[PDB]
Amino acid sequence: LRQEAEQLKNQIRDARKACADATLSQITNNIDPVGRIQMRTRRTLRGHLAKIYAMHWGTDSRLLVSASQDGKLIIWDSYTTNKVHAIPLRSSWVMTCAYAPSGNYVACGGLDNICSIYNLKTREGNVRVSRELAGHTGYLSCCRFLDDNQIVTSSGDTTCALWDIETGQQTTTFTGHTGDVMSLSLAPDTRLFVSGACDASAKLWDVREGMCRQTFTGHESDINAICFFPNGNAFATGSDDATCRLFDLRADQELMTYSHDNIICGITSVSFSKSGRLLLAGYDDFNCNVWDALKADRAGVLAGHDNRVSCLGVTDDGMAVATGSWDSFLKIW
Amino acid sequence: RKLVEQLKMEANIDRIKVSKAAADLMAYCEAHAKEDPLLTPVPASENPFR
Amino acid sequence: TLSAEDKAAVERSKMIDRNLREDGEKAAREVKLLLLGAGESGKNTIVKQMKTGIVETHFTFKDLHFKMFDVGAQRSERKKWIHCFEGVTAIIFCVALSDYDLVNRMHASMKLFDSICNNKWFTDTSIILFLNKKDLFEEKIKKSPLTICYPEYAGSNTYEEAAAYIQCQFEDLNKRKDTKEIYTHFTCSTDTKNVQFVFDAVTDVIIKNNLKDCGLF
Amino acid sequence: TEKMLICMTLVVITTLTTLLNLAVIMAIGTTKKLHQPANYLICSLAVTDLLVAVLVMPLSIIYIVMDRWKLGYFLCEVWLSVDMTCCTCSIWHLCVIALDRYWAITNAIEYARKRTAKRAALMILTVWTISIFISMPPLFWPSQCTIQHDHVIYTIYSTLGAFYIPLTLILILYYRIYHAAKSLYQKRSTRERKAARILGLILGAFILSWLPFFIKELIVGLSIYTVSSEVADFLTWLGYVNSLINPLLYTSFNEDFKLAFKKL
Ligand SMILES: CC(C)CCC[C@@H](C)[C@H]1CC[C@H]2[C@@H]3CC=C4C[C@@H](O)CC[C@]4(C)[C@H]3CC[C@]12C
Ligand SMILES: CC(C)CCC[C@@H](C)[C@H]1CC[C@H]2[C@@H]3CC=C4C[C@@H](O)CC[C@]4(C)[C@H]3CC[C@]12C
Ligand SMILES: CC(C)CCC[C@@H](C)[C@H]1CC[C@H]2[C@@H]3CC=C4C[C@@H](O)CC[C@]4(C)[C@H]3CC[C@]12C
Ligand SMILES: CC(C)CCC[C@@H](C)[C@H]1CC[C@H]2[C@@H]3CC=C4C[C@@H](O)CC[C@]4(C)[C@H]3CC[C@]12C
Ligand SMILES: CC(C)CCC[C@@H](C)[C@H]1CC[C@H]2[C@@H]3CC=C4C[C@@H](O)CC[C@]4(C)[C@H]3CC[C@]12C
Ligand SMILES: CN1CCN2c3ccccc3Cc3ccccc3[C@H]2C1
Repeated sequence: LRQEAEQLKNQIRDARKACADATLSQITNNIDPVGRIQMRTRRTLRGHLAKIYAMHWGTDSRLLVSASQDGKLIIWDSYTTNKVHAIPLRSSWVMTCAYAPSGNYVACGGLDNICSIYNLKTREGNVRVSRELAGHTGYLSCCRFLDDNQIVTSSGDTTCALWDIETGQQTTTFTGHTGDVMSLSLAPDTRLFVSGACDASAKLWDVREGMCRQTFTGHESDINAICFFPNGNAFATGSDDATCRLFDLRADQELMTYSHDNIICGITSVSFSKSGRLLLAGYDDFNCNVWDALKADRAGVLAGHDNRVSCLGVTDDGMAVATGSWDSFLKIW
Repeated sequence: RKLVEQLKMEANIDRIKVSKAAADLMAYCEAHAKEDPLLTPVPASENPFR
Repeated sequence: TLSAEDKAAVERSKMIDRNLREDGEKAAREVKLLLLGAGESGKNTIVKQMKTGIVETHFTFKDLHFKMFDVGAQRSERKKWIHCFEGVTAIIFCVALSDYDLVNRMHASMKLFDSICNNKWFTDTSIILFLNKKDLFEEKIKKSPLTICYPEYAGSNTYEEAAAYIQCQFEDLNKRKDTKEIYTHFTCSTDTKNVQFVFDAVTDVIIKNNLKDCGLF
Repeated sequence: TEKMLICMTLVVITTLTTLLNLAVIMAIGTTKKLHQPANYLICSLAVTDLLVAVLVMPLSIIYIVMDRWKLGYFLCEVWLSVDMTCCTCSIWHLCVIALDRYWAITNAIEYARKRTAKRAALMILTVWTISIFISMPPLFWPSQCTIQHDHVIYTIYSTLGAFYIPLTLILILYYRIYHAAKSLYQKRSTRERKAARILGLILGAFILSWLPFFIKELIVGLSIYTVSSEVADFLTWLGYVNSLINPLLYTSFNEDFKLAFKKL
């Protein structure tokens, strides 16, 4: 009944407190800090005429995809700034995009409730809408790929989905979130994935079998971004309460909080470095902050965006960090 | 309804010490710090971005 | 320097840049209207008159291309996608007059209007207000007085004075009177002058923006 | 005593003018939001002001300070011709900005299609064409550089073409903009006050800076009266300081320009 839920929640909190023998900050106290981190805008990708809401790097760490209110995705070659592709969108309201791990496909989604998949390597050359995935009843916040055949998707329906592009229909529906899911993060082995929602909670789900493995709370506002640690055993969540947090899958509770008195603005994007030592959180104070993931000390500041830093990404090889903002420019550091 | 069984399944998971998890996190970070271009600035000769 | 493949890549990038510039120039002349209302405000009738998820209605009037975005099917949180419409030319709000005594979508409409026109994204965005179903209101007021929704109302139970009071209260819900203006119109069950009023409000907003570029506003 | 103060005030004026023009040019070029045809016209006006501040004012200062003028009987003609061209091109930019604003507020719907970079480039090209056509005629015909009012027919042609015609055009095009703004205001106090004050600041500056010089030119060129060198120099530099005033009028009243200045 409704009375036993509180008792079991108290039991879980007591178990978590018992497991909290020490703290991450007090263990990484003696390790040498990285110090000031300096980054310069190596590239400035121009060509968008409206606010940019999402991006995704390619597996080869060279090509990337960017989505803006222009109603057109752009596949950029980050090394030489050349626009490889410009895919017009049927619906101009897009707030998520994803670049397939094999590079063949590119997905996007927004207020049309559809994560449309375009085929980039078609025979005729010109990109075409390979699949239109419908079935969500809310604005589409993030749909990330798994392979050329499967995809996971998060919408404002407070539910996530696992679509088979070839068939075109959901194969698993993840329910349990109270608010709108606004973030996804696939595990490096692609076995589990975490989703942060507007109910100030991030749920770790199992892809293959479906049920919610774990739930992590601690935020005081809506969660706008989330990302696994490169090890795959931890993840960082950015919320509207101006604080990032690092939760651990095995420890089943948060380990460190990244916040400051100067920052009072929500986080729009969170990403990790290749080694996981740096945590790059894009703030809607028109900039980004690089935190020491083991110290919570602000190791650097990335400034140069006139408007809110909507999307942030770190390459697979960790060579560069690309930030896309509402001033319609991408910047590669 | 389904919430009680879902939360029971959540509560019946295995647990680990926070110290061990933090130690593993530090071990991974210090093992892969050498392969992190962002942490240690790579020379511009090997940097594909100029 | 650049090889044949590199030169072809640069040529493709330049052609794509040309296409993007042409598309942006084409789309910068379009007037963006964000249609909002209550559950039974009557926005569907208005859309039918002039012409899944968000519904885009494209129409043309006097060489102006209007795109109207209806987000009535979005039952999610409003603050998580409202900023997407930060750059819309105008917000077409619809209020059903006849729903003033129905148990209380009139109060819900007032609250949602207050939340919309005072939103931080729409500080400088004008609202075109429509008071739909006034023909049914004129006959509903006779049997049911307006005092049910607004106890403070004073005067005769005349549809003209009641409509004036409702309008005045909607412009009283505004707190940015020095920046934005609310254009109020009654549908009157015809489309010609309805689209004419929308066009007039849009032209007024455009002239205001042109005067503000020079600082004269 | 007087000479040092005069030199200091002239040099600070001619350096403030060039810094202001450079600031306007850099603000327009750097900011991606400020890439509009009207901002292109303002940038052209700024570069014309820069030209008249770095090619005309320095030569005027050495004439004023070092009593006489010693740079040859050839470079005097070049300086006078470039001075005509620059100080007429500034006025004609002030006129075409008025044309652009009149078309933008009056025919707002139609002029949006026509507001292309090609239109602004054509406007600036015809401004420079007019400026050249009011500077070249006197070429087909020391120790001092005295203006030669030798041919009366050119005196009326130069003074009407450069100032009085743009004067009437600016007056008409801003009176019409004032009525256009009034029609908007009346159909729905402080807004009318601001609209009157900004137009007054734009018009009265252009009057008080240039009109005395051209009225004395009209007097002298018709052999009516005679004016001393000091008064002529004072009115000449009163005309020059419009190069200083113009960026203040045409950038400080725009929100985008103020934001770009704050960013810089
Ligand atoms: C000092 C030397 C270099 C002379 C400077 C004067 C001329 C050449 C300068 C002054 C203002 C400049 C313009 C300022 C802004 C822009 C818009 C930009 O999108 C392309 C370049 C362009 C169009 C510049 C071209 C060069 C320009 C016209
Ligand atoms: C004769 C010279 C010295 C006059 C002063 C420079 C003129 C030619 C320059 C200054 C600012 C310039 C314009 C600024 C911006 C643009 C928009 C761009 O998309 C095409 C070029 C264009 C239209 C420029 C070329 C012409 C322009 C008006
Ligand atoms: C191409 C331009 C920018 C070069 C510099 C121009 C200006 C700053 C220079 C050129 C010649 C200079 C003048 C040369 C000689 C004198 C006489 C001296 O008793 C006082 C200073 C004064 C009056 C100088 C003032 C500054 C001056 C006017
Ligand atoms: C060299 C001198 C003497 C003459 C130069 C030509 C003058 C008279 C011409 C050149 C361009 C002309 C303008 C071109 C377009 C317009 C717009 C419209 O409102 C009609 C008048 C007006 C404003 C014209 C007025 C006269 C004008 C300014
Ligand atoms: C700075 C503003 C007013 C623009 C005018 C600048 C020049 C032309 C002005 C500024 C200072 C002025 C001088 C100030 C004082 C005197 C002394 C007086 O017995 C004769 C005129 C004379 C010598 C003035 C001549 C004109 C002058 C040199
Ligand atoms: C102050 N300086 C600029 C203003 N002026 C103008 C401008 C337009 C038409 C005629 C004249 C009068 C003249 C005649 C001979 C040389 C130089 C001019 C210049 C002198």
